[PDB]
Amino acid sequence: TDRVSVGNLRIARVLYDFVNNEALPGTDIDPDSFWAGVDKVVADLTPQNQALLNARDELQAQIDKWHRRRVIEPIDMDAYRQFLTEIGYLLPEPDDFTITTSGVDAEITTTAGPQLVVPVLNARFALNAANARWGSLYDALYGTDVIPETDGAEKGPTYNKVRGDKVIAYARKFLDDSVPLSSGSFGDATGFTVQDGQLVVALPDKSTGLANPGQFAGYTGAAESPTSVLLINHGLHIEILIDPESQVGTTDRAGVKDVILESAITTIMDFEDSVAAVDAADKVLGYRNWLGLNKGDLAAALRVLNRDRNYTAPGGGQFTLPGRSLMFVRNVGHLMTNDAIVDTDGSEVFEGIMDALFTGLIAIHGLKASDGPLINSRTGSIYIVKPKMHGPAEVAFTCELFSRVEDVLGLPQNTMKIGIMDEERRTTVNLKACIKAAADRVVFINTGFLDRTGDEIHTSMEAGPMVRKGTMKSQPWILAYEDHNVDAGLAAGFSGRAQVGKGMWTMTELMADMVETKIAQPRAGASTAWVPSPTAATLHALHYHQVDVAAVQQGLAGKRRATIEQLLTIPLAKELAWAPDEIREEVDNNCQSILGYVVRWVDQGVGASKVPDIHDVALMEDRATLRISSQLLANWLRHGVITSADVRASLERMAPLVDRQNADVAYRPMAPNFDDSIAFLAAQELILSGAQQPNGYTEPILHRRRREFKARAAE
Ligand SMILES: O=C(O)/C(O)=C/C(=O)c1ccc2ccccc2c1
Ligand SMILES: [Mg+2]
Ligand SMILES: [Mg+2]
Repeated sequence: TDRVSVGNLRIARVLYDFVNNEALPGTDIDPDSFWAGVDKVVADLTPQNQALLNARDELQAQIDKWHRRRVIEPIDMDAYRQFLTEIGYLLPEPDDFTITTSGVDAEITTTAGPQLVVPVLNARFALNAANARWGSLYDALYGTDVIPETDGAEKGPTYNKVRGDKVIAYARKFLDDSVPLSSGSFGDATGFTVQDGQLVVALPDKSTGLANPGQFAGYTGAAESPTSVLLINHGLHIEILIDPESQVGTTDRAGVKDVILESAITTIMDFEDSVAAVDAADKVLGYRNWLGLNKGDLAAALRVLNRDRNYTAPGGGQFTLPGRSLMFVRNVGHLMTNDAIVDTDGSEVFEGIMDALFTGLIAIHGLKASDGPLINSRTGSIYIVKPKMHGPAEVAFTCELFSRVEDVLGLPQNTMKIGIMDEERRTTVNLKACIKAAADRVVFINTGFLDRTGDEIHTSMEAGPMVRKGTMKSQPWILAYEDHNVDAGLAAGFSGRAQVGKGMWTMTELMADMVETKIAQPRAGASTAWVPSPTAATLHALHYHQVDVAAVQQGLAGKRRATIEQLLTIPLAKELAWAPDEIREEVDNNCQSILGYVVRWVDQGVGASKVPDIHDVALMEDRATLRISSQLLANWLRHGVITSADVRASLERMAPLVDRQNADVAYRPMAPNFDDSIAFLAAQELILSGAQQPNGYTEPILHRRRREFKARAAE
């Protein structure tokens, strides 16, 4: 049946065909040697993979029981800390070291700027994401609420000159702030010229050059009347498009048509928490998109990947700039199996092992010429993000897996670099050892704060009721965790060598708020942080022109700003903390978020969705926010904050609101036949079984229920 026997493996035919016919040709890897490598790697590494997962359960069971046996008041932290040390949860911190990762591209070692995450299963989005290296500041300002729609500046079907003028003014001020003139303002410019390799800006009364002429990077067209002027600030490029004949430029005082920002410097093509992929068919769809990205020929009806950009040097020679975002791929973590391959006993193969083999194989195409130039890493690297690891031994195992894949693929050792997510507590409190375990492969650490919050709730599930979800962002543990991550990175030598990353902005319509708030991340020394869209990448790029991250990192060096005691501060709520109506709001809010995400997950296979919340804020939800919401409610049910009747009532009450919030044409209602809705029952199960899920992970239930929905839709 539908499977191909190779050693101990029974490969789903759709995957077998995909690899042989699409992924392997062009790599010089022998098909029989590849599949023999798969069989061998899977056989050799599956035992340690399973033992690691069992170690998680052993540790969690010990912590569960420890909390249940606590008599004394507030927790004795000294006792808690030595208990975590006794059981091997808290491990010794290694001696200071510097990472040795080599052959890494400048977009990662040096350039500070936005990092975009996109669901790899969506080809149109992945294409737009790869092309997001450059984006229009004007469109990002006009399209969003960064420019208020107040005083006659409202959007309409047709262009609004009042609004367009505010856009232009906003951009002119950005130029003044980023690439200052020697005297005067870009707002008063009437033209641009190059004279003796030097940019000259025409004002009404005089001319002027740059306060720092080094920021002039090039131009297009004739030096005497350029079609564009290219600036650089903090390593990020700014392009002023000069076109007096265009509509916008006809009204502009210097003919400027647009300001283009280097935006998404890197992009993470995601197989994990923003996608729903539960079998071989789903996995192949994403592998195929990843292949089209690396081969350079991905296309949708036609939209294609961009080629590099051509410029004239200030001195008159020619040069070129990367036109695409440098691509990472995020593999799944150590937990799940997938029946795309099963062994002779019918056991599913570990999906993380498969992702390393297949995404690594496909990535070879990005290292070589696309039928023009090489698509991705000019320095020879493959960039893999590995999520949800717990502790240094799990990092060491990921590195061993990459070493074995490199052997199968015939690649140099350490070709496969690792972006480490710091999004589980046992990685947080052992982060230095985790970095050291990958000292010759690591290209970033990143605080995956949403997963980290889920793991915070589950780990201390037995300790008592936790604070409400909105309170987590300001809890002591999470502030220490964010600072602890930057300290570890800089102390391991990340400045100039590897990104220090922070987390995702989820409120896709609140771009004014993002431009106001998200500047805190570069200000905290992060050389990158996550945005959900190309538009958001362009606006987040403003922050890197305001903040000199390299300076910030230099000033943070050698500091030790989080103690182990702060990292271990459990977000327990104080008693009597909430009125009944606050409890009710938190329950309704979490049930609505779960139902809104799960219904598109189970019914349509969408893993990241714009879901409005109880205050009608549009949130771009992924699986990690589902882990938080379900674990919180499970924690509140576990300690008697809420009853089973409250949960069921809230779910039933919020489900028709979700039914209505969708209406779209593919959508099917959950109300009123709740016991007939797989998606409703999945939502219920995520809550009522949440405390029994391993580390609170949602994939076991989501996968099972999505597969169930698939099986019913087929018959
Ligand atoms: O905080 C972590 O745990 C972390 O991993 C978060 C994400 O993965 C994430 C969150 C929101 C998204 C929205 C649109 C596309 C992708 C997304 C990815
Ligand atoms: Mg995560
Ligand atoms: Mg500066």
